[PDB]
Amino acid sequence: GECGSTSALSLSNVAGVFYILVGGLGLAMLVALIEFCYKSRAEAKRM
Amino acid sequence: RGVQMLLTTVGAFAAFSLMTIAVGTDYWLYSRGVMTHSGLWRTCCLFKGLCKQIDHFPEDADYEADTAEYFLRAVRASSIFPILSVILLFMGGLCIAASEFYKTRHNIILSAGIFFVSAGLSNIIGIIVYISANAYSYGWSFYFGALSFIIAEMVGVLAVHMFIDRHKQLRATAR
Amino acid sequence: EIWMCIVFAYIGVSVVLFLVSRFSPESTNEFGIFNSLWFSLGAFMRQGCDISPRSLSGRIVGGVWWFFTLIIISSYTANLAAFLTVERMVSPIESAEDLSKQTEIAYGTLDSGSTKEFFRRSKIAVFDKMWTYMRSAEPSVFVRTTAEGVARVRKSKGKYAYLLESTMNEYIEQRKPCDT
Amino acid sequence: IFNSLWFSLGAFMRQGCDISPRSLSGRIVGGVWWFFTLIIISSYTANLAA
Amino acid sequence: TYMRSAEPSVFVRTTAEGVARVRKSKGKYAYLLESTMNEYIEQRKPCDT
Repeated sequence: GECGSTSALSLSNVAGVFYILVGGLGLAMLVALIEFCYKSRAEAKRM
Repeated sequence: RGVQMLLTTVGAFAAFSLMTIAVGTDYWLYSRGVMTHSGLWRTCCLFKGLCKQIDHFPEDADYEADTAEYFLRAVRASSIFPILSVILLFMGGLCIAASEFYKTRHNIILSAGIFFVSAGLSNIIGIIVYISANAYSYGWSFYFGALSFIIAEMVGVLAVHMFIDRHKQLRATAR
Repeated sequence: EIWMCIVFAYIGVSVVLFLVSRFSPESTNEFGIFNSLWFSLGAFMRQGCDISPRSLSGRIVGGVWWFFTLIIISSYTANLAAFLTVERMVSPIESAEDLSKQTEIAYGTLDSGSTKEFFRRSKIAVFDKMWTYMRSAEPSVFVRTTAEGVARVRKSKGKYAYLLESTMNEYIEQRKPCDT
Repeated sequence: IFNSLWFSLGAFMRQGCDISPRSLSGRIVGGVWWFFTLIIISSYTANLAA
Repeated sequence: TYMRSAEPSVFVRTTAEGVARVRKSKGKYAYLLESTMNEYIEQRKPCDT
């Protein structure tokens, strides 16, 4: 036979959470800030 | 006071130019197939001393099951995210020098800080993408690129700090 | 290298939420960079909460941070224990049967001797199989002197084995560089 | 409902929170929830090794 | 019915033709054969089958 018959070390196999959830960070941040500048925008529009 | 302008400018030019340097060369220090340098576009060996475009993401010995090297390798290719980050950095400093005159106290400062910080964030994102794509060390300019993103984030902290301080002058003068 | 990325997400979240508390002024408790920074740190650790962000934006983002530290720390601890449990690497091969059941690590004796003739005349399926292997093995597993097998195995980086008398194996095993 | 949803969310997390149930009736629910998610993410850690 | 109608022809002349054919096929082609030869070759380099 020439084809025969452990301590795994994770490097980036779990990194997939990053470019999705970490993206969701700036996502909810940006969307939020839009909601805030809209709220204050209407507040200034109440004058 | 003016220290905010100092950290602003030195962070813009420093982190921006350092990011460009990260784009240039020194992306991965390793043994080639043999040793060579890396800049995500071409590799240059130590015969010894030649160069060749190393950005050959597609290789005709694999499985290509379902959008693994297509989505993953294609996304990592052409350095999509970091280019976007650097362009948004030039937009950042552009909104800084534009924010120098033409007061508009709230709009330009806040928007500039937002797009700048988010720009550094996207830079770190592209860093993660390249690290995943690497599937024996890295390049100096790469480390200076990540640290460039860090200092960019600090400059964003000082930026938004100066912004909300300007708001403190706004509501303060309102009283 | 993962740790650096982890800290990058740390400071990232810290700056983002620090903007959240800073923006839209009357102020909150996360208004300080030691509040966003420190509280993000204690958000990394399992240490008890100190300042609950009433901001719905900061709320969901913090939740994302528990998705982060929960899984990354969970894997750190679990896989960590999965590493310490393998404390010592036992010998992958220990008996001549193990030798007969593998071909990765070559093995042989002198080009002559009562051992060579012994395995030549042996009838044990293990010993006979090993003899058949060595007599046809390439390159030649046979040597002329003991030191030839000694240095051969030493340079073999564990890819070649040498069989000999027990006493000589003991003497060599009790001599520098003690690498056998 | 933000307090209930978000405190319930962090309650799902190992991390604690500032507010705490005192009605001695919903506090039961918080406790049994700690007991539930406890073994949930605990067993998740168990399989994570495998 | 498929194989006799398969274009191009899935038929080859020697076993090695099918071996290297599947090896270069990147798994996009299957070679149907006898168990013994499949086993022997499977016990041989580059151990890709």
